[PDB]
Amino acid sequence: YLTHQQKVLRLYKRALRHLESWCIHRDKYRYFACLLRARFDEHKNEKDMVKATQLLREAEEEFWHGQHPQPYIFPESPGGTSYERYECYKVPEWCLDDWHPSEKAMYPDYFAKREQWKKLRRESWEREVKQLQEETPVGGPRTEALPPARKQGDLPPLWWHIVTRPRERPM
Amino acid sequence: MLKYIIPTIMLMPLTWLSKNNMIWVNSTAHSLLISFTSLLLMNQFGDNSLNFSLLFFSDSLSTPLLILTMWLLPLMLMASQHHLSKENLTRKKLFITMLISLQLFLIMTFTAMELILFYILFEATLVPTLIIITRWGNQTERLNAGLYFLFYTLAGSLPLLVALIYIQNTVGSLNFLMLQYWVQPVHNSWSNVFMWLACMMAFMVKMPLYGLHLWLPKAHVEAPIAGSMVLAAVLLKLGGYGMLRITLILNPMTDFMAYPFIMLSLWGMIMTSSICLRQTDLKSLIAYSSVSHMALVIVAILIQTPWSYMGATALMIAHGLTSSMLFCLANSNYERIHSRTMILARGLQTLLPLMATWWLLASLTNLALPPTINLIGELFVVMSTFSWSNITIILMGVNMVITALYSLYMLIMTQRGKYTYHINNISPSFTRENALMSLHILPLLLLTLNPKIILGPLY
Amino acid sequence: SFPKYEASRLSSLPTTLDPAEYDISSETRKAQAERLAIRSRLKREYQLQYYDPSRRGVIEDPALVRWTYARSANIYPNFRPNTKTSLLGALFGIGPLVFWYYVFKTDRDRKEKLIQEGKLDRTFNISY
Amino acid sequence: DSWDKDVYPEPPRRTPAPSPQTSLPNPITYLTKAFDLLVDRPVTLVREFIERQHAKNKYYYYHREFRRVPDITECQEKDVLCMFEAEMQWRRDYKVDQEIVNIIQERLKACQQREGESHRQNCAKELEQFTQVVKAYQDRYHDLGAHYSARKCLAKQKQRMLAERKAAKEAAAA
Amino acid sequence: SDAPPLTLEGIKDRVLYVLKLYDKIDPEKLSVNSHFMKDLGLDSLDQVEIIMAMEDEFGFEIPDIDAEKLMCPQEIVDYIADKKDVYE
Amino acid sequence: LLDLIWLEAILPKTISLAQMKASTLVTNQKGLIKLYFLSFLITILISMILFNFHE
Amino acid sequence: MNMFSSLSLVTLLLLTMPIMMMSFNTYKPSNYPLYVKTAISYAFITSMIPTMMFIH
Amino acid sequence: DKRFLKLLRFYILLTGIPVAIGITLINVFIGEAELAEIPEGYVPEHWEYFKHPISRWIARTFF
Amino acid sequence: LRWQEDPEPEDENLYEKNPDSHGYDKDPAVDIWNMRVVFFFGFSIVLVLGSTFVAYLPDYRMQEWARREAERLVKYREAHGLPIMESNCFDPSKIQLPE
Ligand SMILES: [Zn+2]
Repeated sequence: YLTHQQKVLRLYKRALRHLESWCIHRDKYRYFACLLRARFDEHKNEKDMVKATQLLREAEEEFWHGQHPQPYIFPESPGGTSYERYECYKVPEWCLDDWHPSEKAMYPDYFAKREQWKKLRRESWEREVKQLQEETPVGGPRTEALPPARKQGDLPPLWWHIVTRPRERPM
Repeated sequence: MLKYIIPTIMLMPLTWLSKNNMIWVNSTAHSLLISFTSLLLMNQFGDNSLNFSLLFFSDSLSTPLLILTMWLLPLMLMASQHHLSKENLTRKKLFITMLISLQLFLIMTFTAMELILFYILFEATLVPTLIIITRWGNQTERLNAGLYFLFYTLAGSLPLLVALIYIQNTVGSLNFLMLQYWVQPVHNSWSNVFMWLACMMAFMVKMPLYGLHLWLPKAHVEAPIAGSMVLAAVLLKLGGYGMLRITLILNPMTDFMAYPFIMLSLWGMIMTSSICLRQTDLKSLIAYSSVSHMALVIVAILIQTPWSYMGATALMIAHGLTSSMLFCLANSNYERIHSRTMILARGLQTLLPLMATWWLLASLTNLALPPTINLIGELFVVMSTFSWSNITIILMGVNMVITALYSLYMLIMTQRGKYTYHINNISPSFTRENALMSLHILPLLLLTLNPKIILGPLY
Repeated sequence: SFPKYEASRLSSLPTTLDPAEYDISSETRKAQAERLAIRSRLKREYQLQYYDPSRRGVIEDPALVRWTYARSANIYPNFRPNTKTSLLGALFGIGPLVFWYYVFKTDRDRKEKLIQEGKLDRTFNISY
Repeated sequence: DSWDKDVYPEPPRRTPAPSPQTSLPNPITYLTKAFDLLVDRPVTLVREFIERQHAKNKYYYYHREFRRVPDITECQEKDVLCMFEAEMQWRRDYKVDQEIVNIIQERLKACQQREGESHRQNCAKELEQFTQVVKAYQDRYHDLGAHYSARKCLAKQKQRMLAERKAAKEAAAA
Repeated sequence: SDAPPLTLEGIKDRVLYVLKLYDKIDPEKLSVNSHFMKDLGLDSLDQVEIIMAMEDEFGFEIPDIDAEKLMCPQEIVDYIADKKDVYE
Repeated sequence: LLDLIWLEAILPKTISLAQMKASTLVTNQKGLIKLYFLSFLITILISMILFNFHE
Repeated sequence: MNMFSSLSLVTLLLLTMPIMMMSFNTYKPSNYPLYVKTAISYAFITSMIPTMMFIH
Repeated sequence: DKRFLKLLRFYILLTGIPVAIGITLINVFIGEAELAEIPEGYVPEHWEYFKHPISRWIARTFF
Repeated sequence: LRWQEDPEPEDENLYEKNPDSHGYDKDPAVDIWNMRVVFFFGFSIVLVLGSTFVAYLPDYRMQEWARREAERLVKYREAHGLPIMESNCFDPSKIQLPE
């Protein structure tokens, strides 16, 4: 979940982004950008949590009433005009295992070095499993954060599919 | 028909006497020569049909069905090579024998001149089909599927046996040629109402008709690949062939007895097409699409117009090659991911480029994209049903909209999108699979150039 | 001033306007922390197979199998012929069939009557 | 030459002569010459070469003729041998009449395109011949059903003759 | 897409260039490791505006889960490098 | 509602259920000679009193 | 008419030529985008000859 | 995928080209027949009521 | 355990032992010959030659004859002033109405 601090910062980022859409021009955005900041300062250091949550609750409703119906969205952000555009070009690395030997003859250096990564992953798997069994509580993990490599020569647990992922512009 | 019956029988000695490593090659090579020689049945005349002997005759209706029937035996043997690779030698040869037997009973059924002979062979197809479903299925539901496929057919078939024998005692013969000249109008009475039901219920359980179709989503889904192909390609068309023949001696009673079945079929298209939009199993989606397509055949046959009979014949041939193609495509995924759920493997166009072209072509023919013979057959039925009643255009039109939805929903869900990350055994497509699909679509697209050879006797 | 938001089955209540989010008590904290435990526990079981270098196949998901089973094979054994099902099963199954029968019977009777009287135009109708 | 003119009539052509009233050259006139030299002439040479080979190995094919046999009206009930030949003859005549409706329809479709904006008045004769042949075809072949036969066509004719005969009785009633 | 590829030095220069143009940051003590909270006397509201100026610089959003976890210009440089496949 | 519940419950299931019930009655027999032969007597009487098979 | 008819069909058949050559692979890649453009460009001039005959 | 398309192309053209070449020659150096009235007292065979040579060959040999 | 049963045999990948596999069989010799029979009879014979045979069928169901016959009758009918098509298919000189 989100503490009271986070729920206020997130409301602050959204308000400026939707405020930017209404203003369009850069000079006019700066004007109301400062006024919006001021309203967040005069209550910056309120002490009563109940009043603090009251202000946040009554600010969201104002935000909802005044939100732009069609806010600006970055091209590659969720809902943008370029979101997931290149998911059709992202092929996983295991697809190269099935290449015909004739094809691999055209990339000897690449497939001479690809085998080194495969050997590295294969040798380091057994240790990674141990690093998690001993460092995890009796029942099971209570969070999704993995532990780093606590020794030299050992790679972080669960690194293959976060390191070898397809590039954001595969082609 | 001895030039086709006897060679089919010789496929049995060939399979058993061949080497251990050449059963699939000898069976597939000679099953393609029998298919090649089946084109000689195309010697049809505008006035008269071919009447080889007292037993067997072939006309413009049975000829295309024979050619399709003799063209699936090679394809069924190609599709079955993989999932029977680690199988005992003798059981593989018994499996091939069952398919050969099924063809033999099928090329004698479509040519039997005497209706009771047509009945014996029409029923003989249950035995090999039942054994294929129950012995070489993969799931637990294959045993419960055979009973449904067996007792639904027999429930309506036995009443047909009594009705046929009654007709011979009255008329004096069952030879189909004689019944063209000795047929008499059916007087309207409670006795003739039940002779109409008995003479037509056996065939309407095999189409299948909506309401009586519960056996099909089980048998097609739970059968092996070869069983599904013949079940949906040639065995659903025994009902169509029978009705096109038995309706000769049921006039004029068919003019008012057809109402309950037309409404079931017209309203069954929409119910079954809608069911496809919410199917989690990919092989079950294809099965429910056969019930929706075969409901147009039922309406075309029951209204008895020259256009409808032409449309029904084309639809049966077109649906035979399209349903079979879809079953093979789905099985290709099954042999890799070992599951039938449609949402398990996605984004297969980025992993199997050329296999996504077959999916597109199969889907386009399914939704009747012109000028494919699917559209020609489906179009002729709508033209005839419009003259029957202008209001049927609403129901036919809505079924076209829903048909495109599930045809493309199947394509988008499985081929497009993002691939499943954890599935890393999707190997490149084999030459067997690519050739297997190419022997479905190519004949299906070549028939558009000369459609008259699949348009039936009324052409 | 600010009209109240009225949700629907096609327009869910925004999380920022949800009263249940602001009322944070100890019991919810343990619940929210407990849900993250199952989610984190499930993730590790999936990850110990996803990252396995010798694994080549499909990681069977029991959650998916239960979904398909509940939709196909678990319907009838958990069905009872009560009033809600019998009425729904009648007006959805038999209702439409009866409605369409009279729509076609009435239309064909009217058309047949005209043709006998010769007052239905079929001047160029030779295709049927 | 390749088709009898009587069955497929063609009104005489009337091509207006060019009457230029400008100095600018007509591009079509140059293209017409450039097309004849580059396209028409080389095509003709090939056709002449092929047609010479045909004349060396000429052979003929004939048009089958069917002599008349007794129709269904002369056949005893339940006599398969006599009905069979009477039925086959009827089916051969059904096809011929279908092509007649095509030939007349082709005339009506050719006239409309040929006459341009004046088709409404200049194709009156073609339209009338189409409205009569269609009526004749409809009477003898409409509503028989998918299982049409000589017996049902005869059954339809006799019913109509009864209505026509019964029309006289109530028509010559005064 | 015909655009020039990014570089670690190029990313770092642009990250600092924006900070040098923030009034509440004195350029004299601005360094690639200057903590925004503990080494520059800035609060979270200002830190949010920093991210809102970085994403408008490179034209890609930073989710609020990760935006509120970067507390130094070098970290922002690493974040962009990870999300753009910049390696040398 | 239709394909998985009612169409199954108005033909396959109900017909199948009746045959299961009819099989239990015919087969659930105590095996006693005294009670099988007492049934022969009832058949002979009914055949003569009701159905008059003896004339 | 010998020209109006011929040039009217060649316009349609010309557009289908790149499709046919890309099925039997009787061509070369890396120039196909420039191959399709030329076919459309040449199809435009051939279609004006029938159009001029209509205006005249 | 490329290999399969090469095989499909090869085998279709393996007998496709001779058929195209064969059909072209038959239409050039043999050609079709000419419709003529039946000579009096002459009974044509069943394969002399067809125009194209290949149609006549099919009727004579198989049908 | 409840019985002695073999473990599930992991699916065999046909490309590991033969990257040139056509997918028909594990034996390279049999596999190549299986592809040639299917591709030759399937495509080079049944389809290519089957299409040619169908293309040149001898006047399927006498449709070219019917058109040719109708030309003769229309020429005769209009030349002699008779109706192009009659509304009675059978000569009424040989019909006896019920009463
Ligand atoms: Zn498998």
